Amino acid sequence: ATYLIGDVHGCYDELIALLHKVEFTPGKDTLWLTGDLVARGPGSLDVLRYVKSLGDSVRLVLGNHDLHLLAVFAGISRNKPKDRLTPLLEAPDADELLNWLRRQPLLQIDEEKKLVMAHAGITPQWDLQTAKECARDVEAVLSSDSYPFFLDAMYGDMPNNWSPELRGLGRLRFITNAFTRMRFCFPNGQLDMYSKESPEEAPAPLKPWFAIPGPVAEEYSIAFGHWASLEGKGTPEGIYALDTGCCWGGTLTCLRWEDKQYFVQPSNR
Ligand SMILES: [Mn+2]
Ligand SMILES: [Mn+2]
Repeated sequence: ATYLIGDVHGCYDELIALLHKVEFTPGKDTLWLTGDLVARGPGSLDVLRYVKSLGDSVRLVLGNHDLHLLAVFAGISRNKPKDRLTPLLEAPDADELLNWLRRQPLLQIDEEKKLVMAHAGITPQWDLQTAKECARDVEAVLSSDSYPFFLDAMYGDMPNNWSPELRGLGRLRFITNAFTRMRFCFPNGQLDMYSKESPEEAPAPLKPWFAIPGPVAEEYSIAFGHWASLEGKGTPEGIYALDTGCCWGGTLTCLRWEDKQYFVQPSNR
């Protein structure tokens, strides 16, 4: 069976309880995770140890908090106490875990399931070939020996409009924002990097990225996490918003792909 789970945010106990609920069995089953494995919840260290141990039985995409963790580890960014990352950063296997994490994809595609996953979704300005190329480019910088330079370059809110002519720092910044920070778009598809509200609460003319027809969404189902204020609700057919805010006192959500059956684990917080 195929299981897709939204943002874990250090909620190790809830993750394991939910996997036990569905009797997740590596070798029979595959788990997809929307990223943001770490921060806020108490168990980021245990989450990374477990997910790394799954090997080919897990298909991960990196989220914005995973990248922030890498930036803290590399000395690029300051540690925020509320993220509760110190046990992971101080662990004797921190290097092993974080060098594995920075090698993981930004984008997962299964052609037989016609299923795409990224942390924030797929901007309507991208077709599939462009999304693949951009994921490859950023994965290449993250898996290189020079990844601290890219992590430093990644921060920024511009440019917010895709063009194949984009080059350099702006190109990498846009790619990172589209895969890991996107929520709202302007009517022309341009990213808004400020509004984090639910769609009903957003200022006009902002609309969810998935409310603008894009070429990937027309051919593929898209699973994503990230957007907790969406509460996993309000999406069109073929769009699966799996982040139901476990670390916020919400729930951890698991979707089984074969029958589109949902399983939910309440937050312990
Ligand atoms: Mn998140
Ligand atoms: Mn996120």
